[PDB]
Amino acid sequence: MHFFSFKDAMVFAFAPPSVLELGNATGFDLFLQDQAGVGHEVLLQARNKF
Amino acid sequence: WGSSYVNDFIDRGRVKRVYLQGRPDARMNPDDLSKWYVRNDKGEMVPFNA
Repeated sequence: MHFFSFKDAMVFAFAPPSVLELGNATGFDLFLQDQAGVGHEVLLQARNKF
Repeated sequence: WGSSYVNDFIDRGRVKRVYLQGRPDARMNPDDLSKWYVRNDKGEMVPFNA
């Protein structure tokens, strides 16, 4: 609450997972790709859209 | 004759090569090579058959 409520800068504070060997961070993980060679701009929008 | 590789260039997202070879018709036959002229130290243009 202290800082993620600043327009100054994001301050996302968090704890590591149960087994540190895989992560630094809990929950899920994935990658959006570019199989067409659409270029950076589309994929960047796709990230936000998503 | 021996298509020289010079550097890369991006193509639709991807690093690919840039080759530099003489025209097809200038490397077909034994006398076809006498066509290729070189530089002369004194600025002039020395032939290959020389």
